[PDB]
Amino acid sequence: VQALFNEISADAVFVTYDGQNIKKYGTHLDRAKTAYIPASTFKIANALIGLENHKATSTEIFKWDGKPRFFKAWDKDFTLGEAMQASTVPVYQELARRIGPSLMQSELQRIGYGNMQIGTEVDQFWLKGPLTITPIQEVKFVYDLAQGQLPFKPEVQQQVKEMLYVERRGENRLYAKSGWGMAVDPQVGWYVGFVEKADGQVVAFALNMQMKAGDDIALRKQLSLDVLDKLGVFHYL
Ligand SMILES: *C(=O)[C@@H]([C@@H]1N=C(C(=O)O)[C@@H](S[C@@H]2CN[C@H](C(=O)N(C)C)C2)[C@@H]1C)[C@@H](C)O
Repeated sequence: VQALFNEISADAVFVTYDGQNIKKYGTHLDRAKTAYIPASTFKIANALIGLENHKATSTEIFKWDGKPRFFKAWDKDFTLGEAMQASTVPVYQELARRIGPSLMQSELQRIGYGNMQIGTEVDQFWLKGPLTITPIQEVKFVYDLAQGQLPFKPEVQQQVKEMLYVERRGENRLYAKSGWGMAVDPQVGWYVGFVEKADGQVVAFALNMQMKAGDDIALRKQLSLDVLDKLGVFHYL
């Protein structure tokens, strides 16, 4: 497992949380206490705040306006769950604008997300600062989501949970959200979520690593599933 991490030149940390103990793995363990921009992983909080404050529903279709977006994959209609797995930023920037800077700021402070700072721009704060979060805060945030213990309505947490559902492996279920912050130096890579194992135990996780332009998109998820197999949390099918 240690040999897996330094097989790359990757500066990475992998955090796990079972509700009582944080475990750290990787090449750079101090990354777990270091704050980084959430990037696309903020969509979890964005979706929670939007649904809790009745600014959107999990069945609403955010239609494309016809203007080309940063990726052509984003040039289509999305629900919030579809936009979550596609990481469709323009759909969640529209959600952030429905929420507004003052409610977004008060809600992120209410739930204690990261450093609870958003600045002035309601559709940019998670992509270039000032909002930052540590990987330990990320594992605990998504672990609380898995248990329905976040300061949100129970049906709201359930809806966002199903928005993160990415794989069923027998009676085991993987929930995850990827992130790549490219508008910061250095670039940050996230892979955050939890596994609902067949025995009933929940294990949250968060990969956090340095990234650069050449990196393959699939590397973060590959690395996380690799480690999860080695940990015994999520064995390959
Ligand atoms: C969020 O961190 C940024 C987005 N995160 C991405 C990522 O984690 O892959 C990409 S999404 C990109 C286009 N859709 C593809 C995809 O996820 N699938 C085909 C499943 C990859 C994007 C950089 C966002 C802030 O730009």
